[PDB]
Amino acid sequence: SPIETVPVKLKPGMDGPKVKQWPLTEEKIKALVEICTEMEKEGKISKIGPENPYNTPVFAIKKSTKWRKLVDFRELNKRTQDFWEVQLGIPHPAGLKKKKSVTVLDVGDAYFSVPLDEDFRKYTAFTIPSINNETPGIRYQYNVLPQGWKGSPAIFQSSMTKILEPFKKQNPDIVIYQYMDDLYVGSDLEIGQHRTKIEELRQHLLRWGLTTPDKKYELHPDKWTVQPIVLPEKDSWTVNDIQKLVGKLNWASQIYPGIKVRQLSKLLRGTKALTEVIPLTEEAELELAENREILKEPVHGVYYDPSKDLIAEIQKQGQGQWTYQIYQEPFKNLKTGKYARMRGAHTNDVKQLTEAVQKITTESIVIWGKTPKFKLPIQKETWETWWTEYWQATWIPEWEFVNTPPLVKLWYQ
Amino acid sequence: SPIETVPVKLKPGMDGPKVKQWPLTEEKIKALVEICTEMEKEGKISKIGPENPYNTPVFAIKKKDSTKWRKLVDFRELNKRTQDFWEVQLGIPHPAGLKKKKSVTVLDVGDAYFSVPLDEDFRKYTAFTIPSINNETPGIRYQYNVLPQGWKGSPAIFQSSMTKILEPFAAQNPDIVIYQYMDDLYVGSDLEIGQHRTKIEELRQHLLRWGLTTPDKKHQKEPPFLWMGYELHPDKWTVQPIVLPEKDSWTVNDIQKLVGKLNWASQIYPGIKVRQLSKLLRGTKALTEVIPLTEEAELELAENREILKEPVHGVYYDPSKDLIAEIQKQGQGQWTYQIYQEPFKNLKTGKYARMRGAHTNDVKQLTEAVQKITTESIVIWGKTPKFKLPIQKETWETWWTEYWQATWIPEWEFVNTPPLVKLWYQLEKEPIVGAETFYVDGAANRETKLGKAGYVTNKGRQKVVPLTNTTNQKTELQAIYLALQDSGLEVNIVTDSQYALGIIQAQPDKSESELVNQIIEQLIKKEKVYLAWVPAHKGIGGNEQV
Ligand SMILES: N#Cc1cc2c(Oc3ccc(F)cc3OCCn3ccc(=O)[nH]c3=O)cc(F)cn2c1
Repeated sequence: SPIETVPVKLKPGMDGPKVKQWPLTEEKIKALVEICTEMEKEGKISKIGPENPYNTPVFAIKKSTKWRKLVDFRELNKRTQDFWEVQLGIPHPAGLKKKKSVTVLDVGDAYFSVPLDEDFRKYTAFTIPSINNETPGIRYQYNVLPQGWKGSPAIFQSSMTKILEPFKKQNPDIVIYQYMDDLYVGSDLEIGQHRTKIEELRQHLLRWGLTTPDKKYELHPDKWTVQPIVLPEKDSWTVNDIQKLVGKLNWASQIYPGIKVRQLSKLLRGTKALTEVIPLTEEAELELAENREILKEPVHGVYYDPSKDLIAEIQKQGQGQWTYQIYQEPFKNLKTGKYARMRGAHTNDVKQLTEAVQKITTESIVIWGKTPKFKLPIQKETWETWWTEYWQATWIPEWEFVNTPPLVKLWYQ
Repeated sequence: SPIETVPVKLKPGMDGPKVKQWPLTEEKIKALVEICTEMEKEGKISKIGPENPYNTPVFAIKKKDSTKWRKLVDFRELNKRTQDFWEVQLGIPHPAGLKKKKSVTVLDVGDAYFSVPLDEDFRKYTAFTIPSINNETPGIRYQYNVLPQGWKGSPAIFQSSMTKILEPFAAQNPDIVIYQYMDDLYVGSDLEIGQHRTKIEELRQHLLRWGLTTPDKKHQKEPPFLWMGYELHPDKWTVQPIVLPEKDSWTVNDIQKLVGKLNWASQIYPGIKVRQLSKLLRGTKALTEVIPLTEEAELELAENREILKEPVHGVYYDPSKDLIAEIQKQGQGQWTYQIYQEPFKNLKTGKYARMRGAHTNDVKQLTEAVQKITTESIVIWGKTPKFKLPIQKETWETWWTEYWQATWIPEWEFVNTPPLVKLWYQLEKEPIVGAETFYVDGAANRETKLGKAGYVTNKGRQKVVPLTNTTNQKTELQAIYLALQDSGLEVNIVTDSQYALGIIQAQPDKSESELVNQIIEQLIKKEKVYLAWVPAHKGIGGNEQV
């Protein structure tokens, strides 16, 4: 106890989180018991009685070949951080998304030193489940700053600034942003000098008592932009190809209202066979090429509204390819991309969507400083079973599950 | 006193109950003093003075064999004001997840709640007064020194107390297994029957040292073990005998009880179906309305009676043996499965019916069934089973590659047991060269409910059929069905409806709509079908009428 605990107070008129515990594998339950038993000896967590009605989910991820414990503090965050982002919030630099290389460093070990406010410890309660409802479960609560809770970096913020101050003086062109458990370090240096300066920061933090398990994940934010909608270009065109072209250009009119399709729809008068090859007129080629360059320029009036939340839609494209869009209001995409994992006998759908969500969330953290809510194309119960299998991040974004994706599949590739 | 109390607070910004009671005649007043004095001697309650405390209504009532009275305190207003506690174990353990032990012992603790003390700084809120006949004689005030019967935090505190009491015993006896459930204890071990009886007696004397009584008379229970509607035999488990009543008139209440026993019997009795009887309960508008039966419901109930006629049992879990699950289709959007480790012995069975939506194919329903079994296995056994599925590998590999959603199925081997699961038709990905192109369209007036559906082909063939009592969605599906009727084995269809296309591209196998079913039949009878889409009012090649 270096200094008296920072008093944590929830927003007035709101009770703590009471979330259910999803059933876990016997393998995962045994891992959590070993971790929590060690955390109990080291004074981090302590068992609680029945007068603690709150609960918070706890899972087991693979960090590596050893088990790592991940807590779903999403509900406690919205019950504390929404009032704590105003009080001890961390500002987000808008220049981090402009560097050439951004490395992520896990600094979640620092919170294990700071004590947690005794009155607030009852809200960090979590339960290790039992198989077949044999025992009522093992209920712990946190005595130190817990990982995954957004209040721990806000409390440790002043401590983090002091440690990073000498490094910032030696490197005034390096951007360092902290999000919960991760230290985003971006620079414009060469790849060799970047990893050298990253190692210097690793050795700098390590010699100040801040251990970071990264003894052998870099990004490049200058390549993250709204991808342009490409129109197919074939040597010849048939009735069916022009139908898919006008239908796609009509859907694009909701985004670019300066698109005309009267000359493309006049090339086919009607009652023609689908496989009938139809050459284009000059005004059809003029209207086509005119609608190509207007589709290769970004939209007008598309800005980020901090008051509104971020929304990310993902859709399956097959052959290990996934496309996504990030917006706040419909058809106002702030950022679009396409995630692609190497196919083979080493991958499946759920693994690809999981890594895609983690890649999108990391991009949204760097660009805007907050995570989006995902509209996932997967069955709810299915995703809630296997999402921890391939999850490597230390945070958990919000998500909901959709069931009716239209013909958009072809329109976004 | 040796049992450490649990600190209980009132809800933030609240105060104890100040309700008072003056009814209940003089006959039961002295009948309640007979109980209050013996409870005061045992330290369960203590008289409190005129310190202006709180109060709570307390009632009295007899029962059958009236030699034993009953004191019933109504803590309804108090439970609204006390804090919230960690919820007691909601789900009971399932017998199919239990392991085989040579000996099993059951012990129920008498006066369980009155054996655990109450927090001292909270006992003042549980006060109550026995009314005297108002001859200006005052009322006798009491308050509880233990967990009150019917109080909000009594079950959760007693469970925490019982668990702590078992800790110094389970530490010296790791070979025996003690299950905990409400006021009962289910001890079991592989110890020899001689030393097992001694371990039970040692545990009884241990619990008695903390003030917990245990049946010394005989041994209380024998291997039948009627527990929570189950039969727990030393080498098998089954549900308690199911009784299906027979009536001429059936009400909504009885049909709810009927599907309740049927769903309960579906744990081990394989083949139970409840689709038709639940279709009767689709009408939520009633309490005791006489709902008439259907012909399909009477037949389905007759099939359930034939299954319940022959008793079938289940077995316990052996972790050394693998966990297997096998699924079969019943043909009405219903599915059935069995979880087992041995060929002739089942751990438990179950069924899955898709009552969500109206259009779905068998491959999707098979996936959702595997999901339900996967969750149930992680709950009951903590692992996931190996699946034997009646579906070719090329079948499922083609479906998930085409399906817009993300799916995942664990290690599964193909079992060749009809009816197998297979896509009955696949639409062409590219337009068919040399096939007649149908430009279909359907419209309807929502007020008159009289629409029309037709088509125009590239060969100069046109047709318009009038429709009565339909909607715009029905006409658009009717227009596509009309093209399939009047076309060869290869046909190209072009529609302007995003609705009718999404229903077809889902490739469903069955549906309640006979129109969609006949569309499915046409799509199977064809050889190659390519269905394209164009915007509704762009005048590309579509001809529509208003
Ligand atoms: N009434 C009641 C009652 C008793 C139990 C219960 O007892 C058990 C405790 C520990 C164990 F390792 C196995 C147990 O039961 C397996 C079945 N069994 C029965 C008799 C026999 O001789 N052998 C045998 O295997 C477990 C539970 F979850 C609920 N219970 C309700």
